[PDB]
Amino acid sequence: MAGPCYNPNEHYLPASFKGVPFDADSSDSEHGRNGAEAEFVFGERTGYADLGIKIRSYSIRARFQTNDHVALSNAFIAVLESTGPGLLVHPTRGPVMAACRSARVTDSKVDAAGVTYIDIDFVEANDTVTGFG
Amino acid sequence: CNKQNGVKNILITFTHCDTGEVIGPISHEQPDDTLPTYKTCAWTNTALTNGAVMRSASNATMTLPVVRDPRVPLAWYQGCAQIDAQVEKFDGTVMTLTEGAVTEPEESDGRAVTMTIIAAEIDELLPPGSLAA
Amino acid sequence: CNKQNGVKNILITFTHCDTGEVIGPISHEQPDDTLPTYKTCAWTNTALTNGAVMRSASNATMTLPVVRDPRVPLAWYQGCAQIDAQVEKFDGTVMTLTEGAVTEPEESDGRAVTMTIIAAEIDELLPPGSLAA
Amino acid sequence: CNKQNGVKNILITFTHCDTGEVIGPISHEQPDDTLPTYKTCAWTNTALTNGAVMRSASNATMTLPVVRDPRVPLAWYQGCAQIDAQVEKFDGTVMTLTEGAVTEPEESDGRAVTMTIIAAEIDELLPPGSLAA
Amino acid sequence: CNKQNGVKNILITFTHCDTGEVIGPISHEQPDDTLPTYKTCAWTNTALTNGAVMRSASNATMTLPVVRDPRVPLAWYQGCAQIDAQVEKFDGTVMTLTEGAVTEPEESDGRAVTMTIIAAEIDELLPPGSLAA
Amino acid sequence: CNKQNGVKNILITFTHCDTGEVIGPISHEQPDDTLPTYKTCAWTNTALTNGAVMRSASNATMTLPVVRDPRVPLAWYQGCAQIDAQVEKFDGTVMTLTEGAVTEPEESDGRAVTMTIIAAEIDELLPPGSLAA
Repeated sequence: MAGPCYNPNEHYLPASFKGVPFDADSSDSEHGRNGAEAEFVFGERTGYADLGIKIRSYSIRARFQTNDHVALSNAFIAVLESTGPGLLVHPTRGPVMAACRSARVTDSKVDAAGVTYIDIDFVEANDTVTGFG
Repeated sequence: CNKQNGVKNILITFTHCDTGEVIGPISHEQPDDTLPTYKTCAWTNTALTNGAVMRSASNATMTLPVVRDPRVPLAWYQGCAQIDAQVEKFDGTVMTLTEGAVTEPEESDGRAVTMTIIAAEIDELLPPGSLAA
Repeated sequence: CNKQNGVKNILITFTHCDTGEVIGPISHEQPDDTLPTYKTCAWTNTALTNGAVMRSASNATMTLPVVRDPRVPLAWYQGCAQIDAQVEKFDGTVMTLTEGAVTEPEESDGRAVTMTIIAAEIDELLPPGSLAA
Repeated sequence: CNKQNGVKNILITFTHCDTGEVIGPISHEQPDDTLPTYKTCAWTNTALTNGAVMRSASNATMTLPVVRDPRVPLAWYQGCAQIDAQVEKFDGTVMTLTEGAVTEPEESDGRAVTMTIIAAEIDELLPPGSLAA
Repeated sequence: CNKQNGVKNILITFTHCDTGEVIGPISHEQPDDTLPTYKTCAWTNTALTNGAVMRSASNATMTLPVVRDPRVPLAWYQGCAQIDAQVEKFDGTVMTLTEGAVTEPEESDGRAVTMTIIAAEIDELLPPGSLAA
Repeated sequence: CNKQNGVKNILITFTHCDTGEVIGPISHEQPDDTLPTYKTCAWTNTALTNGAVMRSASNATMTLPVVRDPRVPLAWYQGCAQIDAQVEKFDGTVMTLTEGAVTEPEESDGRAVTMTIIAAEIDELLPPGSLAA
């Protein structure tokens, strides 16, 4: 950001998942579009064909510093493992629906005692009817 | 006398972490001619291209060189106890700190101890007649 | 007396980011015998082989060591406020900076502050009789 | 004389690690005007963001410059033997260490040796009238 | 006097890169007791094993500390302009440089500037009686 | 005189590797006021957490600054010959080294040479009345 009048608390939304607040530390995303590039034989021309949108994906990193971090961290994992997708408040992409796909919890007792990091890997999940069309 | 630059009072309160003992504010005296230093703005700017910047968390820190009190164990002055400090300069300024922690302590000969303290925020009391609110 | 290398007037105008307050162009005095240093070309050349060069974005930088005003909080002088500075040398040169920001503040004892500022461009007013337009 | 900062007695008791012989507590003297240095807090803090910290194991160390006794091989003062040291300052403080080990020795000319010692715990004896238990 | 190590004349001819205006050859003076330095061999050697060497491109450089002319903007003395310099030593040697470029400028207080210049080739004029062609 | 810290005799015995020549134990003199430094403990310690230590191989080192003898080629004093040295201090300590090798020689003007030697072990002869066996 330009100028010294920026205020990060005013531009980044507070993260959350299924209604439980948590402290976010990073925010990424992935978008795209599925193509059908094709190159003929002995030819000097190529082609293309747009064939749908690509499924998004979000990754976040969380940090727990407060006193007695294990209880909060160990209690938040019980939410990521709950069945079904739920609302996710991405810090920059706004509220979206996603389902957790993996999570690695990092910790130590001598190298770094008193802070727990946990990486996450979300995937967009839109509800669909059950009668296949 | 207001133009004199120096330190007038130094009060420190110790709170042992393994026993909960509290020792009332004890006056202290500095070991040499150096003065304490301060950093109150808890946000750091990094230089981007074309006059823009970037904000990062950082902390508020204080460097407090004081003479060890011969009635308090040397361990307390290092990272084995909480610290609450107050420093009053000749002009009238007062800088208070609470719930501070000592970081990366270095060896001391037994009399002169230099403490690096970090806290969430440091409150400043300017002399009468300030401008900012 | 036009051959004297020195600073004559220093004017600063703070602008608190979190409250929109503005403080008039207060005057300041310098703490020691050092002088401010300037860089007004916003492009950097790197040395290639055989006399070539490479251009990089870079910024316009300033270095302003000034005595703190006892009526302004120390935080403002660090990266918690916008700055608008002007320095007038004895010979006549006047150099103005607007919308600057402080970067990587260091600890200060309460009187001496050495601000590092960056802005899009710096305007120089040469004495009468310049050659370049 | 209680305000004099200095060392009164230095006692060392070697224990050869390849023969098991023990040499009684011998007295030593200083090589120069420097003094020993101490660090008694086992755990070490580091600075996280927003006032938090991280704790790591670390150890309790010692720095003991002493003149080599002319009746003990120079190897013993290096990492080729165990050490048990005691230092009594003029004010009355006593610092005891047992089962210490020498780390990363450096070359010595045969008279002055600067030993670095690490131990699980260092016990301190304050003068009469201490406050903390 | 033919054994006095010093500089007699310094001539510079700027060429603004954004407007094409050219300022005739102006004379300059030194800021202090230092002298310029030169390197005229384009290729650079490195040490292989057993007396061999590797040859690399490199360039021909120059270091010219000179006092800023009060009738020229400070920007021109940095990456924001071209330079054509000539230095005449007391003994008679003349070093000429054309189409030079300034690299990695550093902040200057407004009087003393230490320009670093690189060019494809620097031509040297030895006093009468030279041996080499 | 037994409390004087100094060197009395230095004897060296070269052995040209390329031709098997042997030169008797010539005496030498030192170039300046510095003294040799020694390290006679083969194994080296490292600091683990909570008072433990790691033990590594290392070697036994020597440092012998001596004036070059004008009847011996300068190459021999560098890493082109074996060395067998003995140093006798004033007090009486005698330290011997055999089958040493020079490592990483540096350039010498022709008179002062500072050899760095390494050997399997160094034998020390303490004055009469030692304690350890």
